[PDB]
Amino acid sequence: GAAVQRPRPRPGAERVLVCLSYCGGGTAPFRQWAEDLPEDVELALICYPGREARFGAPFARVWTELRDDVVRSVRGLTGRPYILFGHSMGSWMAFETAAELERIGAAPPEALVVSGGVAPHKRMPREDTPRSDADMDALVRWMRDLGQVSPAIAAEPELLKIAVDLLRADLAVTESYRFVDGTRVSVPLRVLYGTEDAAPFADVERHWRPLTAGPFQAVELPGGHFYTPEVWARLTEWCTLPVPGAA
Ligand SMILES: [Cl-]
Repeated sequence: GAAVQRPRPRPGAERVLVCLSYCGGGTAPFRQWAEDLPEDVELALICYPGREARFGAPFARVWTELRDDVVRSVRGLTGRPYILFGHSMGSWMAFETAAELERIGAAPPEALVVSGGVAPHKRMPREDTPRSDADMDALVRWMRDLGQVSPAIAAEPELLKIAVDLLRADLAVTESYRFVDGTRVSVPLRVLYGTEDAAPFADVERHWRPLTAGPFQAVELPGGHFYTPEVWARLTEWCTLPVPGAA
């Protein structure tokens, strides 16, 4: 598998927190989490192909291709206890990565933490997520309104064109995903979702619940798709907290 990024390696750690990014996203929004983590947890950031250190690799073109790239990277980590976290599309990717690790016989995560995403079988107004081949302005508007591009980047076409090409690649991958009815994990599952995001929290909580046979907890957090700056900065506290009922 491709190399996992570890901004603060911890050979002493007992467990690994593996983080998966959103559509058009890299490892950047998670790197600050390396400052806050208990020493028994190592931060491992998955970089999807085509961005950041992997800027020179071809984009994945379909969902299972991206999933299997993630699985090949995560599988070597699974000899130690690990937690799978993902945000927005990365929440669906974390769920499918957990399900595939289970299917292939790898050890399961200690917990799966899904953030900022509706349940995958309940895939949202069509106009509120633009198509991979929609007009560029529609893609930039969506990024801006979700907080995924800064004002400084949107102010400069030359930088924006890049961010947009990356988003188009990931939107095409996400459009090819279809949830398979009956897919379920057995691990503890924590759902994080923000009061001011697109879906009502009550629906996010209700529809993720059947996707695990294990312990379940849902936490309504302040703010929108990235919560509030203070909550985002502290989000690993929700990744390392045991799910009530887990071992
Ligand atoms: Cl996304």
